[PDB]
Formats: sequence, C-alpha cells, structure tokens
Amino acid sequence: PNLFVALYDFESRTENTLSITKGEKLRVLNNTENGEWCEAQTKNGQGWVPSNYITPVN
Repeated sequence: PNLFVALYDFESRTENTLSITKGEKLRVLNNTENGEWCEAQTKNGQGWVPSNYITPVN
C-alpha cells in the first residue's frame, strides 16, 4: 500500500520538492533511508515531501 493524504500545506522553492495541499491525496514512490522524506506523485507531478507531512489512507 502506498496511498497517503497530506496533513498540511507544503511548498519549497528547492528543485525536486513537490508542492502539496492539506487533504490532497498522493501516492509514495520512494522513501529515503532514514524515512524522513517520501517521493510523492499527484496530478501536479512528482517530487519529494517530508514524511511527517503525510499519513496513510487505506
């Protein structure tokens, strides 16, 4: 399973981060080795987001 929902708005100016909105659904493609960042996919594209900004959806 890899479906999540955003807990908060997140946006960074750094390249390769994805902007997400609270309540938006997303899928996680990859995980960093310390579990702190997730590579997310939404209708707005692909990019990294903090893992503590998302939570699973069954």
